[PDB]
Amino acid sequence: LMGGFGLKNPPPQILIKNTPVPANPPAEFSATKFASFITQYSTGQVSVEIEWELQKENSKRWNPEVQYTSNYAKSANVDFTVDNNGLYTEPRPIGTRYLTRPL
Amino acid sequence: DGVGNASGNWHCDSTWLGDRVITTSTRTWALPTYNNHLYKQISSASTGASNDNHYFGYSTPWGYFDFNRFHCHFSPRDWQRLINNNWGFRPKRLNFKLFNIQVK
Repeated sequence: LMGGFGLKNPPPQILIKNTPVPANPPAEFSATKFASFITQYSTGQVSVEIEWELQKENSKRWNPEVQYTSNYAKSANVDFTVDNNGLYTEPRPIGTRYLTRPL
Repeated sequence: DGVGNASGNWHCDSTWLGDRVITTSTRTWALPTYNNHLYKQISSASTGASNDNHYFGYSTPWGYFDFNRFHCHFSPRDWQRLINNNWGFRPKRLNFKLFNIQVK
């Protein structure tokens, strides 16, 4: 209901976790698990590469279509770009229904 | 091969391949008789035009086909389909056909 592709078998969840590295244990053996670990975190890169399958239009419409254009004007800031101090701001929600197939 | 047979069909396609676009266009024409079949000369001495508007020439009874405008080939959708995603275009070859002549 939020839109999208209802998948029976969706892309699987990729779960990630830092392996717990403990701090120094005491010299006598203890039964209680651990109240002290080494504080750590990870970083790294991650690539996602989705191949899509397009449906090219087969229209015999005469007049021009309505297509998503940028606002051609002397603007203060370029839309869908960074700012004076680097904040990527998406200005408006873009749908996908711009072309016209007859019903 | 007439008379009871069309000598050609109406083709008015516009096909978009990868790196080339073939724009067929077919029109119905009508050729009258010009000058009543005479090579009458034309000049400026009859009207008496200005000093920069003097000319001299001839006026045949022949008639020409001039498919030398862009909308003779591109519908406004095909022009929009061209100019929005193309950094350039040039023609490769043309193919001219003239059929179904009726002389009334």
